[PDB]
Amino acid sequence: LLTAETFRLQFNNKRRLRRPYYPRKALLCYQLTPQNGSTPTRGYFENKKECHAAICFINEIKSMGLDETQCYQVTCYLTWSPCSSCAWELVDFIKAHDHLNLRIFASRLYYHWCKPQQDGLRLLCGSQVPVEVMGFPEFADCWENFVDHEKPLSFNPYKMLEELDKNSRAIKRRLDRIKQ
Amino acid sequence: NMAIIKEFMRFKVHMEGSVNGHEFEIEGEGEGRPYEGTQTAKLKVTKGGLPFAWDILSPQFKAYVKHPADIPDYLKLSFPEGFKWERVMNFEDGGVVTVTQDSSFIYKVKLRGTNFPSDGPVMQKKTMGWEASSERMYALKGEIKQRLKLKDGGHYDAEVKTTYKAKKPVQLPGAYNVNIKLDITSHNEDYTIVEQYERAEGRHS
RNA sequence: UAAAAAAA
RNA sequence: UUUUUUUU
Ligand SMILES: [Zn+2]
Repeated sequence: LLTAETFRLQFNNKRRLRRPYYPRKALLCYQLTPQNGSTPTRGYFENKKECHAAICFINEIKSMGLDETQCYQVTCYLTWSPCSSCAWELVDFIKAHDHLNLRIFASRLYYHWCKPQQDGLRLLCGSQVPVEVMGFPEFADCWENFVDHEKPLSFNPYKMLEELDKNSRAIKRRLDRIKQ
Repeated sequence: NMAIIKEFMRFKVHMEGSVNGHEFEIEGEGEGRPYEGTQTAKLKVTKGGLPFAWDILSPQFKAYVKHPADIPDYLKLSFPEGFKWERVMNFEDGGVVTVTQDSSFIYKVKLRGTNFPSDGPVMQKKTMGWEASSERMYALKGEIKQRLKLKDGGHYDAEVKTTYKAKKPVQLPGAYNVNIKLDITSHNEDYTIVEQYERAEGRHS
């Protein structure tokens, strides 16, 4: 339940951004895929009032009602990479549920460019959750899946194709050099 | 197949058409990703610069459909030889459109449109783009009950029947349905310079 | 005052 | 979302 404009307003993030200065917020998009009966659920979480979308989505999965029998391959396409503390909350919530396997794909490597958020997401890609930045498909996946692809179109048909490619080309090599 | 059909490929298209006796030609170049189901195309009118709606030409641009790995991609395997396809579109007000096309990328199209009413939504340009239409596939045949949006409300319906035949025999797949969405990304006032975007993905029936 | 690119 | 460097 997103807007086509909001997609590029929050997911598209270049090295030097657009004409308005830093009008950017954090979003998360959880795609829970129960493969038992092929019963998928989807949802977006804005960075709410002093509770990062990771914690909000954790509490959503908590208070929604889980099924301890089967395993879930949950993908999560988020705009801005999670910070240090919520990443550790995420890995502690994932260690308590062995029936969960999570993939994290971010659009931009959001952090305070200090030390804590460097290894805060290095434990994920090395212990439980393969964390890589978005490329072409995961954007194209999150584009029509989460953001409503209904009748109207807010003049963003393929403008992302070049911006998604720039973001991939730069930040994916950045994240690979970080993981290495 | 994957070694010759790279994840990014361009094409050139030449179309000769005649609508209600008005002859024209269109030259275009495009680019996209065949395995991800996205493509964009830029067209230019070279003759007759069009007295009719451009939307009747958009559904004619199919080798860029995303197929799962466990589903044989019938259209991709036809290359490098290519394929052909012939389409008949009968509009509800008597308009008829017959299209033939060869794909080898090099596309050669021959189009003939006849019996369009002078006060109909096609010749009067009262259309607002095509609605989403799920085409069920089962040579390969495809039938569409397509709906064209009207400016004043309602829909403008048409029956489309297309036959796709590959130049080389390959394994035919089972029953499936393809979700397709086409968008006009940019156009001038007289629709002489048009860019189009297409997304297509197959699903089990 | 615009914009291309790279490092932590 | 904060720094450092090169070029037009
Ligand atoms: Zn956080």
